Amino acid sequence: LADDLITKMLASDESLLRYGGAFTIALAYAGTGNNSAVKRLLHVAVSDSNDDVRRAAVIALGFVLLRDYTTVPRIVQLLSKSHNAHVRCGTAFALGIACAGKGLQSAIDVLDPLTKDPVDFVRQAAMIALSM
Amino acid sequence: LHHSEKKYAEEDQVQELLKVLNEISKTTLTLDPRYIWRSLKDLSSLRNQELLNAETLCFTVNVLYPDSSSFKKNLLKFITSNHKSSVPGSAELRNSYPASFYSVNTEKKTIEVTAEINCFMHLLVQLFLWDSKELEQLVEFNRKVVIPNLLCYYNLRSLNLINAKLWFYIYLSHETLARSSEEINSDNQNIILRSTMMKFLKIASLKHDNETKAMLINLILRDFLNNGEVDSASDFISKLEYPHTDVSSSLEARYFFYLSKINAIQLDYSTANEYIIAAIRKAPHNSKSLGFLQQSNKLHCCIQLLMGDIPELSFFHQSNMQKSLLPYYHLTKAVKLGDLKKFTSTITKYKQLLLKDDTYQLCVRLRSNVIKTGIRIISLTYKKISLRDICLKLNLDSEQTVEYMVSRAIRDGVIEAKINHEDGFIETTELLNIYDSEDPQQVFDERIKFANQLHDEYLVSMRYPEDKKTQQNEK
Amino acid sequence: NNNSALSNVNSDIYFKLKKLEKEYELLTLQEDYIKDEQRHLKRELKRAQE
Amino acid sequence: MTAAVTSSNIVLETHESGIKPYFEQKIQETELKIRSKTENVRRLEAQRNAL
Amino acid sequence: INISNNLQKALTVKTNDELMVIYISNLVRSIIAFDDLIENKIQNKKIQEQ
Amino acid sequence: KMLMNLHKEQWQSGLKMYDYEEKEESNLAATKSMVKIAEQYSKRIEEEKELTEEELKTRYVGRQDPKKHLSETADETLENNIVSVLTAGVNSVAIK
Amino acid sequence: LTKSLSIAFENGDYAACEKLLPPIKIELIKNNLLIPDLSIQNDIYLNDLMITKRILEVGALASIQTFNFDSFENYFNQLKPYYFSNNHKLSESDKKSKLISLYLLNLLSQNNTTKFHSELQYLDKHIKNLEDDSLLSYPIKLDRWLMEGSYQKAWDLLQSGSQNISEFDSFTDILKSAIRDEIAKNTELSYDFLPLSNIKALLFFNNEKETEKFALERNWPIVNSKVYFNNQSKEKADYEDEMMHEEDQKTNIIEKAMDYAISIEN
Amino acid sequence: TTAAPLLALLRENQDSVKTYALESINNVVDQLWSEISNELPDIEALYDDDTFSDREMAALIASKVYYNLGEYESAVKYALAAKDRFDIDEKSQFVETIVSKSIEMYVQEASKQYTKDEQFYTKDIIDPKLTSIFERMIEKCLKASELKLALGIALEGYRLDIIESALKSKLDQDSTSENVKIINYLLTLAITTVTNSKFRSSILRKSFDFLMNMPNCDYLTLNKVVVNLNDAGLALQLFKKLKEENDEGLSAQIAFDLVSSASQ
Repeated sequence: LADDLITKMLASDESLLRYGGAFTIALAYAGTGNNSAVKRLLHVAVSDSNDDVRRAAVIALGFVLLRDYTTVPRIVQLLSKSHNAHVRCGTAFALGIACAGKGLQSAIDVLDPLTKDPVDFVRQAAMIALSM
Repeated sequence: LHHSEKKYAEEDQVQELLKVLNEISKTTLTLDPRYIWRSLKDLSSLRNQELLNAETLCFTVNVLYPDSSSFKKNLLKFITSNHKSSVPGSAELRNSYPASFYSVNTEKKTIEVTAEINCFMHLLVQLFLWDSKELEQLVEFNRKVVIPNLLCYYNLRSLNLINAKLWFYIYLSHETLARSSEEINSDNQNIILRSTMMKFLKIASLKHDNETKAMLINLILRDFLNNGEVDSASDFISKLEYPHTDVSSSLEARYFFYLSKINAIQLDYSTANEYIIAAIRKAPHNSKSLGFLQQSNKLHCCIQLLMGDIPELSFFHQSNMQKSLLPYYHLTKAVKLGDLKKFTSTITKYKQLLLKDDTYQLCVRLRSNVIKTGIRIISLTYKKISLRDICLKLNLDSEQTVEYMVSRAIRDGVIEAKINHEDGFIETTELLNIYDSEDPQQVFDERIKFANQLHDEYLVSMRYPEDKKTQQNEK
Repeated sequence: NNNSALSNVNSDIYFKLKKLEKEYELLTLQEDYIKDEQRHLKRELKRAQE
Repeated sequence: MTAAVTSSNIVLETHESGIKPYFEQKIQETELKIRSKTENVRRLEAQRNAL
Repeated sequence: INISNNLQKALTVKTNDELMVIYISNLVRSIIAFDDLIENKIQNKKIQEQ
Repeated sequence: KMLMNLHKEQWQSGLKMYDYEEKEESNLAATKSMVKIAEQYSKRIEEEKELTEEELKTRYVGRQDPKKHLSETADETLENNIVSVLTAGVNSVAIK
Repeated sequence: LTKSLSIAFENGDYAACEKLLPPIKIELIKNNLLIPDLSIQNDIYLNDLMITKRILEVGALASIQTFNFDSFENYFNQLKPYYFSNNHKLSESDKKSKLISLYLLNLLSQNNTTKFHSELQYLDKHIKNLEDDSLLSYPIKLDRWLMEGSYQKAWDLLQSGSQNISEFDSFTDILKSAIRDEIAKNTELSYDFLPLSNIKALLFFNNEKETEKFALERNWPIVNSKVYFNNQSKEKADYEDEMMHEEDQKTNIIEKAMDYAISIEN
Repeated sequence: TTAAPLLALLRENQDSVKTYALESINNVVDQLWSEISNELPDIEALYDDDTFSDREMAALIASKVYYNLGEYESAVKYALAAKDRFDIDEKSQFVETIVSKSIEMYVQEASKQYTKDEQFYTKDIIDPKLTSIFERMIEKCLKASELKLALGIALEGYRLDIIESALKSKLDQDSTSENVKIINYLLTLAITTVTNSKFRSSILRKSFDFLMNMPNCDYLTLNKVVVNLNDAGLALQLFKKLKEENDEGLSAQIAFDLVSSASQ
């Protein structure tokens, strides 16, 4: 019943509204399996022609996949491996949030390369996420 | 004596048992277990003959058994009774075997290995029949004992893969029995054997086990061919569920050979030829594969003569099986030269030879094919040729008669000629020149389609082994 | 001899296996995602080369 | 001690056996599809990583 | 379309070349993973000794 | 939106078909090229089983790979002739 | 009674047989229950089996010998597979060589070469040199003449098979039709026209009226005393065009190029 | 030997000969499936014909031949139409082939109709014969002494009646601790599997009432339900039970869990 609001936010031409569209999916469908939710963020993350909107959609993905917090490293491996700095920045934050609640070693194994990554804000995001 | 021999034989078997045991009890990887049983077999066959025939029994007592031991004992009596050094205190130990479990764990009766060991124990029964090459009791007794027990299992993935190989032996000894002696009971038991395979085809499909599905299908089609019912086999292949999913290439080679026979006699030679070429390719090439190679090379050539083609002369001479392809070198020649007289004379000698390999059936229709080849020569030499001239060459009775024969052929579009009855000649109408028609677009559709097929196949298979290797530990 | 129950497998199918089945639906979704992502780096690959 | 050739749960398990492949069958169906998708996912992963 | 056909075959050899070369790698990897199992024994023995 | 457009001759050109004198020339050059690079690729597989991948790359010219070079050459030509047959056929059916 | 059919057969009146056929089939339930229907033969059941065999066989032969074609066809066809597998591997009768011959003959009147081989192959194991070919050479040589394209020899065979007429006459009428038809389908690709004399001689018509009647049925016009096969050619051609199958089958040039393009794009 | 003679007698007409021939075929139905796969429309006609008492036999012979082939949709349509000797299949391990399909086919149809109207249990769109299969399978499930089976298959087709019936009959304090264990498991299953709100909410409302209805249960399970749904009328009702029963230790603990767990 937020699916209508979401449509309009990603169809906007302002980079601000697509960024906040990503958390509109995040919070609407949080902790709950929805097909619409996971598929749309994944599309937004890749396809867009702005870099902030990529970053945001990844953080959004762990909010949708909150309860299923062990499946996040599988999906976001590709997004850790990325050529896009901002993609990578949002990947670290995503594990950060998702697996926040209790230890998950698998996540750490993912974030160990991201710690040592030579993009500076990738470092900043991984250093933070690990401790959560 | 007895104890020294039987423990030493058993020890070599126990090593083989631990290989199978780990895979089936941790859930199978389909492709790798299937291959290990094939290698297993060769060692086991030699071991049973060696160091007494009561070692198999001795092994049974030692390992955990719910009552499997009594099945091995009855078998032992047929091959001459032995029961010494095959009983407890010469044939029991619970320690170091997790394939019986420890002394303490047997007493608790909270452990289960009676299942998985029973399935393999049946292999020994089935081998012991094969090693001996005896029949009698062994044909009927092994068939009876083992089969209700595969239907006493609920039928798991691990367990179906194993019991697939028990069927080969049940089939081979029944057939071998049937051929040896004539009674009506053998015909009677033939029906019940077929039905059991059909039942079991349906159950394993539910469970999605491929090894079992393929196996039954192959054995039962041979049974239809030997009785000569095309109708049953043609209904059986149109059910159309034969698996390529988790099979061997030998299995594929087997299947294709049966389809070729059915398709060839249902007068669709194009497709029968295309399967028999593939049957040879898919099949391994070795000297333990010599029956298959010999009979598939024989059959293929009979299929080309049925088309109207001539197999290569060079096929027969450079085959190292040239001795048995002596009849076929002769037929290929008789058909080429077009002589009616030569074709009759050749088949009269090698009537028996052809009857063995089930290529005599093909040859009755090759009588028709003589005439056709002979007028294919006539079409290529002469473009306008009076009716009389054809009759003088080919010794044909009347001018009217040879026109009827040419009409039949040009209906099927092989000779591609057109008769002028009034004007008293036959005029070849073939001249091709078909790059001017749109037909080369259709030829090009197939080649691109063919190339496409490989481009999908490599891709799907290639990433598959790589996954495991990264997932697994490395040095 | 033996000690097994059949009760346990059947229970595990209604309870535990259904939650694994939600997870297999997600791997389907992943499958779809890496088609669009593969196409995208292909667009970018061309753009880099130019 | 323990037994199960007497049938544990007092021959409820016996009853259970008749209907048992209805439950397995539905799952066997899904799993077959799952084996093909697992590798299909890796396959486009692999390719994607090249890009 | 004639020229398109010859090109399509030529690629079929490249694509099969890639397949051949992976299977060689996997062949080797089977052996390397096997070696780890043996090598552990060698490592374990040292701790006990020293 | 203004930048993307560059007239109506942007799209009209997709239907527009060049001289067929040119097509034949391009396809000719490409045919020979693939033979000459197939030979270059033949040298690549001359043996190529000695140790270390890096020493093979330098030795048998795996740097500036002949396999990759064949692949690109084929694809450009294959796809081009695909569009040319399609636009021709489009033209036939559409006009008359 | 089951014995009613036997005495009507021997008398040599076969019309009377066909009214006894549903009543004696109610009784054949009981005979069926005294045999294991070939799946549990024993020497007790073999004795009952022999008794049942005599009823089964003289009822097949009776139907062919019933003097009208309509009567032959409907009942003989039902009976044909009925004795097929209430006789173990065809038979311990002496009636076998005639009956088996009749099985093969029937299929050729219906023009099915595929089914004829499928049937022939089953028989083939138990008849080969164990019964030879004595009357069984009549349907096989008959097949052999039509496969060669020698419809002249197939014509003659039937004529000479009616100087040894028993109950062969129920098929000879049907089998004369099969020859004249096959020559007619073939010669569409072989001629463009024949006069009325020449079309008679070639396809073997017997009477002048038969020459023109067979024309209307194979849909060739007669114009100036001449039959034209070219018209059949065209008639075949219009049917192809009324296909809705033909766009995708032949394939538009435009579809082919698209087809190749998209395989790559996957 | 073959099925060919048996088929031959159907084509002949005489009632009594057709009827024996129908029973003959039916003995050998999965034994000679092959040769009755071409001539199967001939049995279908005997099922259409109305002056047979063996009409039910005719459609039984059809269901079997189809499942064997693997054509479960033709197989089901005639399975439900025979209405005879389908009950024995529900006693056969090797012929749950068609019974598994029936159950799965039911689940497919039911879930669409619940959504059109929550009540639909008076409707005829799910066949009466399918219903009788399904509800028999429920009886057997709860008889195996795991209620997860019976709850879990009903939960899929969005059948709620089947859920209530199962639960009432577990009710009688077989063990008070065990019964409460069954309510907890139902709550967990329903939130995760069923991601349609409509059926998810309905299950959670029903469960609470079974717990209230029984005089003693662990009140941990009650606290979960009121949080999952987020309804305040259920929350007033839970404190109203504990006002009558009294004891501050018991009420506060439940409340103390309520404050962390729930919405502002």
